[PDB]
Amino acid sequence: MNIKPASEASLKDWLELRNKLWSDSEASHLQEMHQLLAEKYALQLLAYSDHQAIAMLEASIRFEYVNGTETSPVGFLEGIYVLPAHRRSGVATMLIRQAEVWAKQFSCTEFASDAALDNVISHAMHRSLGFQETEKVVYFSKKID
Amino acid sequence: MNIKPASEASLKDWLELRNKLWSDSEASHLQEMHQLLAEKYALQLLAYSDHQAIAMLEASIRFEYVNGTETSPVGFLEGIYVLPAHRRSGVATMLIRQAEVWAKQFSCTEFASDAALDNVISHAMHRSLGFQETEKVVYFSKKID
Ligand SMILES: [Cl-]
Ligand SMILES: [Cl-]
Ligand SMILES: [Cl-]
Ligand SMILES: [Mg+2]
Ligand SMILES: [Mg+2]
Repeated sequence: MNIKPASEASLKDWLELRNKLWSDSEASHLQEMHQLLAEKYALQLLAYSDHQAIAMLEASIRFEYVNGTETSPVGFLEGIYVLPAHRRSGVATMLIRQAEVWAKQFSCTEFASDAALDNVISHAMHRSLGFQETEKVVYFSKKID
Repeated sequence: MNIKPASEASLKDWLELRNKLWSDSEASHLQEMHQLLAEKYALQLLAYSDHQAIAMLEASIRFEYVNGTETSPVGFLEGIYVLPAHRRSGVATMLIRQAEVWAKQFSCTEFASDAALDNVISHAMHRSLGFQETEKVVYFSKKID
């Protein structure tokens, strides 16, 4: 078991794991992925076993208010995905604590995350990772003019 | 009739409208107030009629990702409150309007807002201001160490 930060050579591995986490086009993924590698407050970790990417974790540092938090800035889990076969092997636990370490570096005392209201699978994963539910919100949007 | 930005001369009027939107002590309100005034990315509008303050609006500019939005940065409604007697004036609409113009200076094309899942009368208020629901989200938090 090995954990590496994502890079340009890690791009293909990252993508196909990212492909399963979020629903988007390949073009949008790779565009989002490229700009994350050049971000100061963005964490991309890849987990390896037998030289094969089996899981991934993306996180960031949030300076703007996160719903449910009491400090700022805070660590934020953008998403974490583990291959359906290498699940139940405690790799998500491994990735998440190294994310906490990374965020601890920036003197963060609090790690936050969000899930859709109906994604019970992710809700369970969060509870297994040490998170407690804070609040539930409804988001709105509107075009200017 | 007259909409004016909050000022240090209008703290008390701003205060009496803000506490009934966020329950908190006067000392702590005033402290966040004094910082918002000095914050370039924050907006504080007071609505006047009959020489009294009947409504208030607070908004900000978000560069970090906001649930449901498609662009960045975005304008973000922090809170809007109108005196019960004046909730048929269109004052809220005008306030939103003046907030969107403000967000235009930062090249925002989207205006986002959030609300408690249980606050159903706030959802109606958003909908009557042109806001459309985007995502329902549950948040999590976890202390580092
Ligand atoms: Cl996730
Ligand atoms: Cl989700
Ligand atoms: Cl009233
Ligand atoms: Mg999330
Ligand atoms: Mg809100």
